[PDB]
Amino acid sequence: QVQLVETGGGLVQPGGSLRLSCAASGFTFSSYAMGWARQVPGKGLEWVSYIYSDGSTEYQDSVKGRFTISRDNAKSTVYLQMNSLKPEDTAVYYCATEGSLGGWGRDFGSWGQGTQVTVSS
Amino acid sequence: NLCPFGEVFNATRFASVYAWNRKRISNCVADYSVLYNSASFSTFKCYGVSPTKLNDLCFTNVYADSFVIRGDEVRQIAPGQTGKIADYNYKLPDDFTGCVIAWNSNNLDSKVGGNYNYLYRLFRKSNLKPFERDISTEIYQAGSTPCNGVEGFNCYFPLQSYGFQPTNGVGYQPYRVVVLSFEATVC
Amino acid sequence: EIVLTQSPGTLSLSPGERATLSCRASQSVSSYLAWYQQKPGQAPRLLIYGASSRATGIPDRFSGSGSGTDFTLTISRLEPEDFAVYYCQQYGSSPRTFGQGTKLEIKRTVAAPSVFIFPPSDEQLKSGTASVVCLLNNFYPREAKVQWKVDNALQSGNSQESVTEQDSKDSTYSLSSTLTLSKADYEKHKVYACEVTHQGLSSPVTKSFNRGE
Amino acid sequence: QVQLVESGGGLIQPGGSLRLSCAASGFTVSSNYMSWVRQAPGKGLEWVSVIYSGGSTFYADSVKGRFTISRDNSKSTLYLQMNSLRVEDTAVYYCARDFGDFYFDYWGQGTLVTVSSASTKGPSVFPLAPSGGTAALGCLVKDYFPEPVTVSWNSGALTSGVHTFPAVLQSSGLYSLSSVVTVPSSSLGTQTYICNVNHKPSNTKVDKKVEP
Ligand SMILES: *[C@@H]1O[C@H](CO)[C@@H](O)[C@H](O)[C@H]1NC(C)=O
Repeated sequence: QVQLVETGGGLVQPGGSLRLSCAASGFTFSSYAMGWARQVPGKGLEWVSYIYSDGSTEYQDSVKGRFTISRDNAKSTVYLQMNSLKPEDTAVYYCATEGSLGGWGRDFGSWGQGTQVTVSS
Repeated sequence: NLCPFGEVFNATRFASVYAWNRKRISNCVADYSVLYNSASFSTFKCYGVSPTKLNDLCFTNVYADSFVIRGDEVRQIAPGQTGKIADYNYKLPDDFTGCVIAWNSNNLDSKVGGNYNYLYRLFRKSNLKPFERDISTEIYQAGSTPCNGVEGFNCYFPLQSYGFQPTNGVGYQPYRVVVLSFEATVC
Repeated sequence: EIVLTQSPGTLSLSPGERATLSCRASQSVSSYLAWYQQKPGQAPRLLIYGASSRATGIPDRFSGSGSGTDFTLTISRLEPEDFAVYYCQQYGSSPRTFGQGTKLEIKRTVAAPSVFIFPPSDEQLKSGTASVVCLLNNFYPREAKVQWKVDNALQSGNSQESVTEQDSKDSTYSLSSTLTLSKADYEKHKVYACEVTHQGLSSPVTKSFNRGE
Repeated sequence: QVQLVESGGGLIQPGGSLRLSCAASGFTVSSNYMSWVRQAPGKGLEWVSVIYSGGSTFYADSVKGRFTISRDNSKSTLYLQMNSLRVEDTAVYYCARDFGDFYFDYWGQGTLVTVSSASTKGPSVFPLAPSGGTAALGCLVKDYFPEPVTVSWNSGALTSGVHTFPAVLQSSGLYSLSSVVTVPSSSLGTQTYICNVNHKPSNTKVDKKVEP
């Protein structure tokens, strides 16, 4: 039904940047909020950035200033600009949507397959 | 007196959905902005109030319900939803005022062979009312003949077990959930 | 949307042998996989659930194996009724989706088709339309290429094929290709030909006729 | 035992409605999950609709907004109401007992639902006339609707070497079919070959002699 495809992951050397994109499907992307999270292998899944339909954003403190979440409703797409990457930031990054429409705050309701980002040496 | 949220969120054992846990919160002060900034809380969404204005309010009585579902079932823990979890395990009312909080717990609650300690109710003749806890283990009578405590044809165990392996997709992974219900006890 | 890719599409075996059908998922469905049998003209029948668990009343020789994204159904000694279509189905993620099927087909020696060509009947030509028919009789394996040539123009996009089910006695197939066209277009050309390519034929066989003979 | 008998299928036009029902014996309809699963001609299986023991209903996206699943425990019946129907929806619809929205342990027999804009038309029969060691002859049953038609040779006497191909659905919206039979060559002037075509929905009966 709802389908979210992430691409853009790959190899970066420390300091480099990376633009992640996620394509949405199966719902009025205009009305739902969007999010980006990441899982470290063996560590709990953690959220990094959130964007509302109103364009209001949240950034989690461990990625503050360096990441930038944005959206293009025209193309049902969300973006995550990762500047100043570190080996702490290597993980599988996931894109997500609200589960339902009511309420106030972060809601990671439906998940993508995920794309791997790896910071090199 | 600071409020015992660490006792709730950071507890060692978590209940299964069908037998969800419910702890009272009273006569305390709590900082919700620290919580809201946790990297763990993929879901932290409130109804009636907004997470931003939680510190400026107070509530007559607060309840913290807690349990473990799987990631793609977290969307059922919300007003007006339907599904196995919302229908037969944990039900929020349509006029719910409170907050739903969920974090991924793949490392604590999964197990390579499968973690079968977490259960949910599969079968029930009718839906749960809001904030109902059904813990019946009675064999489920799917046909006209009684089951007499023995599962078999048309006679099913009402509780099924999650697999919970860490290698499945994120929707299959275990998520811990805490539901704050707000009705002066906690400001 | 978990996609189930069943392989092979057709599986050709004899009674007594063992059959290995595979289903591959586009994402891990853990152990939430089931298998169904469908005999011709009947409804599907649940064979296996939870990847490995045999359904009530399913015989010994059906077994399920695998997990995550890789699954296998195995049939140890085929009785002749076991020759049907088999489906996999996942229930780990919604919506539930099925495989596209594997057909279990009786194997026999290669047999080359008998080719016949039939011109339109005068009765049908008076109707204002013309049907040319090409018949491939009693052949094996099923795979056959029929290719219509109208005055050596390789003709395309106006033919329909139809194939019989495998014969219960000699395990062959038969196939018909019908080339339909207006009486006017039919009268435009002279030589109508049917070219058949099959594994039992050293070289493609052509049957033709001249309009009006 | 468990039995599930579908009904309500038939022919229907694009944009039309149609109610399927499933009589269920051997279990409490209201206590179980139940689904509708359809199969298009020559294709695989597609899940259409489910209803939970508690009454929650869910729908495949291709049918959602147009199909409605319901049940009646007093009557032991499941129902599928199909509105705004399309050619796409042409399939055998199976009623199935659903083990907990996971898999289908008991299936019905199916009811066929064909969506066509065509109307009833009897076939025209034309001879496929013989022209190596054996000769082939036959009959071409063209432009008929609905399914089915039945073909015999010599009123049932000749059955050996007869192939009656499955019908083909052409652009027209009508069906076409062939029946052929192989005979020894020497038998062509010796023996009479009549094919007998029967299309009951138009009361069509045709005995056509086939000659070189
Ligand atoms: C939970 O435990 C972590 C790690 O021990 C700690 O950093 C965090 O502040 C605790 N949170 C609460 C609400 O007790």
